[PDB]
Parts: sequence; C-alpha cells; structure tokens
Amino acid sequence: SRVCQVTGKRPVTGNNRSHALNATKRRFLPNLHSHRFWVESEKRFVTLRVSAKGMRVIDKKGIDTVLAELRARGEKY
Amino acid sequence: MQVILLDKVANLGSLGDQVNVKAGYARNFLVPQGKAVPATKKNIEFFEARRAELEAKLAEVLAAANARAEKINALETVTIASKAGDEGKLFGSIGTRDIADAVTAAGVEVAKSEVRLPNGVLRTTGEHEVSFQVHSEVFAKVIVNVVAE
RNA sequence: AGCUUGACUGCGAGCGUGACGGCGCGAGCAGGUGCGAAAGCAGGUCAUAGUGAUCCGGUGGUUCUGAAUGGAAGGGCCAUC
RNA sequence: UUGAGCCUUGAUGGAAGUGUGGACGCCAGUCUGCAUGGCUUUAAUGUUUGAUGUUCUAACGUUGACCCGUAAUCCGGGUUGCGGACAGUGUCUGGUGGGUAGUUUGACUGGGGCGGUC
RNA sequence: GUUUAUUAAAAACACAGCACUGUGCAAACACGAAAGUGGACGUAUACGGUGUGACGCCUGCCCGGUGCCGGAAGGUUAAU
RNA sequence: UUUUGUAUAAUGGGUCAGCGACUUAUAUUCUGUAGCAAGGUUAACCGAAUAGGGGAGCCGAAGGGAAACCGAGUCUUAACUGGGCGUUAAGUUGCAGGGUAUAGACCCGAAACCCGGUGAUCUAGCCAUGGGCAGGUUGAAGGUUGGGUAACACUAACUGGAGGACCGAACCGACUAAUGUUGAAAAAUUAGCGGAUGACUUGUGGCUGGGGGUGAAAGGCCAAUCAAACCGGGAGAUAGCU
RNA sequence: AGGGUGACAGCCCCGUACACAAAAAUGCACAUGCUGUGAGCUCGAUGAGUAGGGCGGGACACGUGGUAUCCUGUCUGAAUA
RNA sequence: UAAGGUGAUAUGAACCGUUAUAACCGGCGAUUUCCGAAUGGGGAAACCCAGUGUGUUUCGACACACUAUCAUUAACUGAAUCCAUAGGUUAAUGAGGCGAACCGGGGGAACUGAAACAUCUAAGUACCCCGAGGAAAAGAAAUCAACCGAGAUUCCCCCAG
Ligand SMILES: [Mg+2]
Ligand SMILES: [Mg+2]
Ligand SMILES: [Mg+2]
Ligand SMILES: [Mg+2]
Ligand SMILES: [Mg+2]
Ligand SMILES: [Mg+2]
Ligand SMILES: [Mg+2]
Ligand SMILES: [Mg+2]
Ligand SMILES: [Mg+2]
Ligand SMILES: [Mg+2]
Ligand SMILES: [Mg+2]
Ligand SMILES: [Mg+2]
Ligand SMILES: [Mg+2]
Ligand SMILES: [Mg+2]
Ligand SMILES: [Mg+2]
Ligand SMILES: [Mg+2]
Ligand SMILES: [Mg+2]
Ligand SMILES: [Mg+2]
Ligand SMILES: [Mg+2]
Ligand SMILES: [Mg+2]
Ligand SMILES: [Mg+2]
Ligand SMILES: [Mg+2]
Ligand SMILES: [Mg+2]
Ligand SMILES: [Mg+2]
Ligand SMILES: [Mg+2]
Repeated sequence: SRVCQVTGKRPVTGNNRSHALNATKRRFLPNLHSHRFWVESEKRFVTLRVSAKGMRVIDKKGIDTVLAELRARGEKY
Repeated sequence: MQVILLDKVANLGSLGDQVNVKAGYARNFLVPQGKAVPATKKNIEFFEARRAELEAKLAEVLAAANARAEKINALETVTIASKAGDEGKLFGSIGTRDIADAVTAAGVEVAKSEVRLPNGVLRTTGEHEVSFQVHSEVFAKVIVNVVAE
C-alpha cells in the first residue's frame, strides 16, 4: 500500500487534461521512501516507509513523537 | 533545519553555537549520532539558559574574593624575615620553602615554589612588593623585614 | 484644367426586394464643409460583382455599470480590428 | 581548482651611499617591491556566494558471504564485503509514442464512383 | 510434417540451413499499477526479434526518399 | 400497407378467441367554462383537517432606455421639422380540452457501446503422469575375417541393425465420387484415399479468460456461434428507417 | 364495519360499538438503589509543517476566466489579539 | 382456555379426553444429528482423519469434552548480541458470517444528448468496493449581512429556470 506511515498520504485520482482539454483518469501518488531512522530512545533503527514531508514532519515534531502516534493509533513500526 | 551543536564539529562546530545546516547532514549524521539537536525553540532557551547561567553566571561566581588580598591591605606582621648575607649586602636565597617564614602565620599554611620572577632575584635593601601567584588574575601586597641576630 | 475633401456626422417622409437574417433606393431636416457671380451641385466612382452572420478576443473613446463603502478589475454603450 | 563581492596588509583618487625581479611604462621617464649602512582602475590571504573536479560515508542499492529468529531457496533483525549520494522512485516538464483508445474522412450526381461543381 | 473442427489440404504455414539485428546477466525480451515470475537453475558455441527457407552455381549497381545508427560546434528549444 | 399509380405477378395476414399502441407527471400558452375583478390567488405549514388559518410569494394594474435614469412617456441626437418602442382592449385563480417543453412521451424492432460476473467437460497450446502401434520390406554406421598395399587407401564375404525410411491392419487423418440434403446423422454412410517409431497417437488430472487466451498463422479455435465468447446489469441505448 | 350460514340476515353463527384481562418475559417512561461519573468559583492556557504561496488536478451552479472561496499529489512556508 | 382431541393430501388404525397435566393458544425453559462463518487437520458441502484430557464388579477399546485464525491484555519463557527487543507457549476477553431498503466513504463507465464530433452531456448515474445506525451524515461561525442587523446542523415552500 503506497501509504505514508506518518501523514496518511495515499494515492489520489485526477484527470490529465490535454491542450484539447481531454480528461483521462490518472493517479497522483505520494513520494514515499522508507528510511531507516535512529531512535536512541530505543537503541535501534526503526525503519518506516515514509513520504518526504512525512520526513520533514519527523524532522520537526521528532521521531519519539511520530512513533508516539502509530503506537497510539494501532500501527506496527 | 537549524539545530544547535553539542561537540565541536568541523566547518560550523562550537560546543553550542547556532548553526543552520542542510537537513540531510543532520537527520542522517549529526543528530542520531550525538552532535547536534533540532533548534526546537523549546531548546533555543534550554541551550541559552546556559549562555546566561554560566558565561554571565559562573564568570561572576569567580568574583567573591577580590584580589584575594582583602583585609590584608596593611601588610602582615613580620614573624622573622627571608634572610640576608654578604656582610651588609645580600647572599642567601629562598629555599623551595622560604618566602613564608615572615608571612608564615597569616593566611593558610602552605609550602611550594610557584616562582614568578625568573631572575637572580635582586640583592639589596630587602622590603619589596611584586605580586606572587595568588591566582590566574589577581595579586597581593606585603613586605619583608630582616632579622638582626 | 482650376480650386478642393460631401469618400461628411446625426436623421429620414416614403418606396423596392426578401420566409427570415438582411440588402437596396430616397427627397427632405439639423450641424458643419467644398466648388460656383448666381440658380445651385456634392452623404464617393455611369449602374448592376469585388464577399463572410454569431461567438471569443484586441484597441481607442465613454464614470452607463461596478457584489459592505471609495476606487479598481471585469461588464455595457459608440468606434474600429 | 575556479567566476564574483566584502575584511584587510602592499599600488592609482627614522638619510645619503656600496646592491635586485615584474612594468599600461607620453618614446626613450620613473617606478613597485626586493638588501642594506654611522566610496574607484591594481597582488595575496581571511573569507561569503555559485560553477567544475577528486575523494569520503552516513542516507540509499546489493538477484555476494555468514549469523539468528527457523530443521525455511519467503521475510525480518544483525555482521561482513562491493557500490554510493550514483542508481532508482514521487511531482513537474520538453521529445518519441497506431502499442492502445475515441472519432472524423461533406453534399450535388439522369445509380454510385471518377470528372466537374458548391 | 501443419492448416481453414462444418464448401479451400494447396503452389499457403512449418522445416533443417543462411543472414541481419538486439542482449555482459538483477541480460534483452515477456506476464504484471507492484511483489513475484518466465528467459534460465541458461550466461554470447547462449538467449530474444526479424526476414529468408534443404542443396548446388550464385547473390551486381543505388543511401535522394523513408526508417534506423552515430555526432562534446552552432541555430532553435520545456518546466524552472 | 406503400405509392405518381397496385386485381396486380408488390407488403402483411392459415382460421377463431383473448390480449395488443397517442399515456402520465410537472411546467408553460391558447380556447371553452366558473368565480371574483384593479385585482386575482395563496405555498409550505398550522389545523378546530375537503372548513378555517397562513398572502411568504406569484401574476396583473406603466412604459422607455444597454444602463444611471426618466416616467405616460421615454430612447435616439447638440436638437430633431422628426423617427423607434410605449400610453388608447382586464386581469387573475380553478376546472375540461388543444399544442409545446422535460421525462421511454404513440407501440414493437437493431447491428452495437460500457460495467460486473460464468466458462479451456467441445476446442488451441503447454505441464505431470499413464497406455498404444498386427504383419511384411529395405539394410546406414560400426565390427570380424579374408584379399590388398611398404604402410595406410581400397575391396569381398559376413556380421550388425540406423531411418520425421518403404508396403500394410489396429490407431490418427480426411484427397475423390455417389447417396443423403422435411437425413439414420444440425457435416454422416458407402466405395475408393493419406499417415501408421514419429514434429506419432490416446486416457486421467492440471494451467492459460475476453481487446484476453491459445494459434506450424485459417482471423483458426475458446461448450452445435467468434473481425472480439456466454450470462446479468446500464436498458424502455439510440433508430431523421420500416 | 365486515364475513359465514342450502337465494340477499341489525335480531341464526363469528363478529361489532363498548366495557375488561396476564403467572411469566419483555418496551418506554418516570421515582429510587449500585458502580461509576464528574459538578461550581477563581487564576490560566486558546489547536504550525498549520494559514499562506509555486506547480498539477479536483470541488464550488462558475468549463482559468478579470475568478474570490474549499480539498490536496508535489515543492515550500507565516503571524501568535 | 376448554369438551373435544393425535398438522396436511388422507381416510383407516390404535389411542387421549370431558371441570382440569386431553388438545388448542401464549410467556420462560429443556432438547437441538450432520453440513454450513464452521473454527482440531483435511476435503469433490452434509464426508475422511486426528492430538490432548477424561470415563467402564468385561477399565482391551470405544463413547464424552477441549484444541482454527486474528486483535488487546496478562503470565511464564526467550535469539543474532551480554542487558534489551524480536521470537515462543499458555490464559481471559473480543471479532469473524448472514441479511431488504435507506445512509457515510473508496473507486467510477458507456450507450446517449450536442440532430456528425473531440471541450461539454449522459453522471459522480450504473456498477464494484469498505463502514455503520435506527437512522446515518451534518452541526453550534475564523458564517452571513451591509453600516440596520442576524446568529449552529437538518428538512419543506419561495427567491428563480
Ligand atoms: Mg485506431
Ligand atoms: Mg451523396
Ligand atoms: Mg505430405
Ligand atoms: Mg473445411
Ligand atoms: Mg477439404
Ligand atoms: Mg535464434
Ligand atoms: Mg518464403
Ligand atoms: Mg413504385
Ligand atoms: Mg385498378
Ligand atoms: Mg398479392
Ligand atoms: Mg484436457
Ligand atoms: Mg516412415
Ligand atoms: Mg471411408
Ligand atoms: Mg503405410
Ligand atoms: Mg484473409
Ligand atoms: Mg463454436
Ligand atoms: Mg450481452
Ligand atoms: Mg441510459
Ligand atoms: Mg429497444
Ligand atoms: Mg483557537
Ligand atoms: Mg471441522
Ligand atoms: Mg476447514
Ligand atoms: Mg460515442
Ligand atoms: Mg452525438
Ligand atoms: Mg451521529
């Protein structure tokens, strides 16, 4: 499931629109990446499948907090 | 990604300075490997409460015994001396424990030769006021009375 | 050949000719103009082909409009592409 | 290494003699430094800012080897080796693209087409 | 040898042989939004594509057009 | 019925009985009709429920101008001798009808497009595992021994047992004719015919699914149909045609 | 009201209007108990990878228009009564 | 509740009843083979085969119960790596499937209309998919209005084709 573990970001649907303005169904889908993060709080590499942005979020909120969610949401990690 | 520093660190480092580095270097090396930390604002005081409770706190906590020479601003009782010689002139020197002899009962008792004047120590009158090692900054003032016997 | 810009602007009794969109002829009125001593003539060319609706859009003019109010954008109106 | 800015120490805006590289030097100068002797036209650094190149490793790749979960040709964790900010993927973008898709491809006409016409 | 099972069995398809062209292996190619998998437990004396079509004697000229291959000057040229 | 025209040798109907096509909803206009009339009328809702309440609102009594605006006038233009559109005729709300609009809009009828399912019990190709090929010929390589060479070469007997090899039943196919063609049979029977140790043939089970498969390639085959299967749905597709 | 009864029934039968009924299990109301549960005052605090923005699409009756408002795949990114 | 009864085609038989345990109706219980989510493993549904506990003056054997997966919790265990995570057994709870419509969300056609057709339409329809309730969803203003004011959401009639 192309789904960002931290932001929820899943793929969406849209049209293409040519010059002719012709609709063709299509997908935008997240820039995911699954990165190995260090925790220190757990002496371990928890390795989430994140979207950049998802990344930028960790970079702000902090991993202990992002992993705080998920834990609190049900998710594995 | 600004982040504040822990250890030194090449082209930015400074044990706590305010850097602004590329995000990767940080979340890929600097942090998670102990060396820096997100400048989480919570922190810019957490690591600025030091730049004040220290560089302006413990740099003032030093000043509590000014010059160390406080009420000793009127010299000290001359118990004995520091010696003499050359039938009129001077001859003898200060053993690695012989500048106390006179001021030998004032402050706290010690016995070491933290020499300050790397000269042949001038041999004349007697009483002199240089400085001696009282600390890495301040000084002190007393005199030296000889002994006639 | 001389002088010229009537190849004018607003209108228009009344007719033609079209299923219609439209096209055409028109004396006369007002303003203002050219030629003529004057009567007068001139709203292109002897007439009849020489063309392309609507939309969208451009450009000038014009406060007519203009979403709280004042402006402005955009819209209208006239001119033109 | 390199294009350009700023900060600077040397150029345009403790004497005289016995001595040296670079030079628009008004065409023939004098210099700019080299030894001594009782705000704007110029060179190097500290740098700030981009370009280019080496290498590094720490993202990331491993369809090499090993350890464990595990009597397992999956997976995951770990170790090690090779590689490496490349490759790849997301968004955006120019090109190619009958492979696929939706369609168009007029009327008159002594049948239709052709010709011709509108 | 194959073929239109039910109007065509052939001169059509296939064929061994030949050539051209792709592919250095996580191959190209192919099924598949992926994961996985065929190629292949193969590795250029192999594997795909295309055409020709045992064998004998042979296989000339043409690169303008179309297609394909290569080109680190310039002209033109997208997001930004 | 269709036609310029049909006894027409042009359509349709064997015959009877039953069924079988211009409807309904909401708007909207006109006529008829009824009420009230410079007015008419209420919607939802309330409700003492076909009453009554509710006048929100709708239409009409005023037009002109793109409009600001002016107003029985107004616009045109500086202004019109004028010109255009207006002032001079009552409306409105039910009820029935005639039209129109939106809906399947008078009834039946395509070939098709799209979605989601069911099918490799026929058939193509492949995978696994099993079975089958009477009888009769030809006689490769190799081997042995002789003769042969200086030695090889060569050569004769014999031995041997190859082959998408030959003839021919089983088995697999399907070239010709006749019969049949409301058949014995929705593709056969009969007499002849090709293959028949191979790229053979066959049983059981498996895999491939529809713009897909599979195809020694015919657009062949995919359950008596395939230039895109079958079932169900969109669906009363659309039908300026009959 | 309606139905049945050998043809059409107020008065034959079942019904009907009306008036009554549950040992049990349940529904809903309340009045209580149990477990909770928090109430009121004062003093605070007041929702950032967010709003906004570039790109691409999609929603708004509005088909990028002169196009505000909303959602977000991608890249970014404030103020703090 | 009762003087009649043992459902039907469908009689007949052998019976049960008549003042309260005939029958009939209703509340609460018991029983409820096998298959089916089907759940001990398997499987061509209604069949094959188990493991562990039990259990028999005939304790061979054969009857009875328990053993699916997943999630939260807990106890006990426990790698690479020594702590620790991972893993492992066990236990208690829960889920699972079915079924009308309405409802919220994920995805999303085409014929057709435009008298061809591509923007546009059909239509966010059909259809697939997930989730839930008696309803759902929405909801108490960073909403409107317009210099006066209003004061959440939902639904109806108007505004207005
Ligand atoms: Mg095509
Ligand atoms: Mg024609
Ligand atoms: Mg043959
Ligand atoms: Mg045939
Ligand atoms: Mg034949
Ligand atoms: Mg080949
Ligand atoms: Mg050929
Ligand atoms: Mg005829
Ligand atoms: Mg006749
Ligand atoms: Mg007839
Ligand atoms: Mg088979
Ligand atoms: Mg043979
Ligand atoms: Mg035969
Ligand atoms: Mg034969
Ligand atoms: Mg053909
Ligand atoms: Mg068939
Ligand atoms: Mg069908
Ligand atoms: Mg339809
Ligand atoms: Mg039909
Ligand atoms: Mg707030
Ligand atoms: Mg079972
Ligand atoms: Mg089972
Ligand atoms: Mg179409
Ligand atoms: Mg159409
Ligand atoms: Mg609710």
